[PDB]
Amino acid sequence: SLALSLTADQMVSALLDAEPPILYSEYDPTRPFSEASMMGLLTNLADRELVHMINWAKRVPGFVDLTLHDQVHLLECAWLEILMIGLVWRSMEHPGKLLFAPNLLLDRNQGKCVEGMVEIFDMLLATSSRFRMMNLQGEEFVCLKSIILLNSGVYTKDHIHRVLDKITDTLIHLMAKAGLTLQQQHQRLAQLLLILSHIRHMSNKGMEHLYSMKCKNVVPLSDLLLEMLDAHR
Amino acid sequence: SLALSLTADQMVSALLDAEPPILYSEYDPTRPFSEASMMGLLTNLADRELVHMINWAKRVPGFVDLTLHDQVHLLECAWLEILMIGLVWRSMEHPGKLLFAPNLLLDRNQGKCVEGMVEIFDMLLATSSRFRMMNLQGEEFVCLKSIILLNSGVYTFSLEEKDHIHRVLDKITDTLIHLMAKAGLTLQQQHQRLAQLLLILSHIRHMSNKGMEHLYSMKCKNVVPLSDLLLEMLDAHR
Amino acid sequence: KILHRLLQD
Amino acid sequence: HKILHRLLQD
Ligand SMILES: COC(=O)CC1CCC(=C(c2ccc(O)cc2)c2ccc(O)cc2)CC1
Ligand SMILES: COC(=O)CC1CCC(=C(c2ccc(O)cc2)c2ccc(O)cc2)CC1
Repeated sequence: SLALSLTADQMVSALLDAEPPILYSEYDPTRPFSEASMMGLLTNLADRELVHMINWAKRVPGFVDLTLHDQVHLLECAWLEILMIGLVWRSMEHPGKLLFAPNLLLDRNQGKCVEGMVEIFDMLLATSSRFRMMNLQGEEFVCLKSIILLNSGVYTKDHIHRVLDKITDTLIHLMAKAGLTLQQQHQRLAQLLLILSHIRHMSNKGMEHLYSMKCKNVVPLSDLLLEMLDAHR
Repeated sequence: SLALSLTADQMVSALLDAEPPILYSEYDPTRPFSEASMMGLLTNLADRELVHMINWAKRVPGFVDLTLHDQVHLLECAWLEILMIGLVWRSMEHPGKLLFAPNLLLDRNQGKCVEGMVEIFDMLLATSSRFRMMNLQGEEFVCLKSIILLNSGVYTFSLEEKDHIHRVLDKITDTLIHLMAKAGLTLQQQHQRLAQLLLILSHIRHMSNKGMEHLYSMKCKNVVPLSDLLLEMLDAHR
Repeated sequence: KILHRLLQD
Repeated sequence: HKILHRLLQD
């Protein structure tokens, strides 16, 4: 596997260069405020984002080395986590706001349209605020997102764990360059990875709410999104 | 706070001494297992474990410093996580089996009694096998379990009570590294092992959520009597 | 709130 | 099969 020969800087540059673009939402409406309208915009945005994620995943060092079916499993398992940490990352420089798209900036009041959305919004905003106070860097973000991809579905494998250790080495290397002490390095590393437990929690809770939407047949989600959904049951 | 002034070794001994006992289950090997009896045994067991967990949480450094309302929140949030990591810890030296109790040793074949249970069981088994391969130490386990208690519900609360929790969490991280350094691990090995342990917590969270929604479903399916304490813990996740 | 009671004492 | 299958090898 080529991914293990990579240096820390080679790992960073590979992840940064593989970053998906920031997509736009459908322009105009009435500035949502209906259950079908908002969930429609989010579903449309997420569906287009998934296409870029799949190509982003293929560029994550070590992901190509896995079996196709193993690639499917990891993506099916982590896709909402990856979407959320991206949303949370974009929403960093916008306190109290969730930047789904540059033309779609939401607060918790706009989540009252959908039942259970305010709860998830508050958790997402809390994560973004956590990222902000930690002053999360982009180099750290792309490592966290790659970790989510490889880790979330590994227990549902020697190669993956080897790559996971590689990303850990990269994270430490990033913090060492930032002038962090040895104590500050393992502390920040722990702080970052503990947030992943919450991203998992938000994804699980957020997933369930996508189920009830599918059963209510309120929003026409794509067949791709439906297949990513069925895999979690 | 006293927790912030605790040394690494003082932290370990404190967590070790606060360890809850391994409770036995009501189990009759003679009696035939049904998809309501076996769930009843686990429910009866978990309910009694909850009482020890609550008193265990009191002895976790920094936990008593928190407001009573936040103590409730943290436990309501992580109770199944803590039960599961305990279960996984006990089941480490029993490959392909889950030690719910010293007299209750289950495998995947007997998890088929309940629907959806076999997926949870396989995830628990995998987590146990993961701990076994890592050769997880008791001193590391009690650190991880205490991390779950403090971390799992910290982002679902100008209280400023969150800062104290993060300060304690950092102290526990210092403790883990101190343990690995004493085990002869190199600096790279320390950070790697630390990362490996904390990533497992993400999976334990996943198992808890999946386990929680399966507890909430059979609550509506009156086949199993959930205890009054357990019902209130379930209501918290809504 | 049973959890609340047991936490007090 | 899956749409995800197609998109992973394109
Ligand atoms: C009950 O309401 C909630 O849970 C809100 C929750 C918000 C986040 C989320 C989604 C989402 C929404 C609809 C879908 O079909 C697919 C993905 C999302 C969308 C874009 C993005 O970049 C990241 C995530 C899921 C929904
Ligand atoms: C539906 O099938 C399942 O998901 C199985 C799952 C197994 C583990 C679990 C439980 C559990 C089971 C029933 C309850 O009412 C409370 C706790 C548990 C019990 C004790 C313990 O020390 C750790 C965990 C939850 C159930």
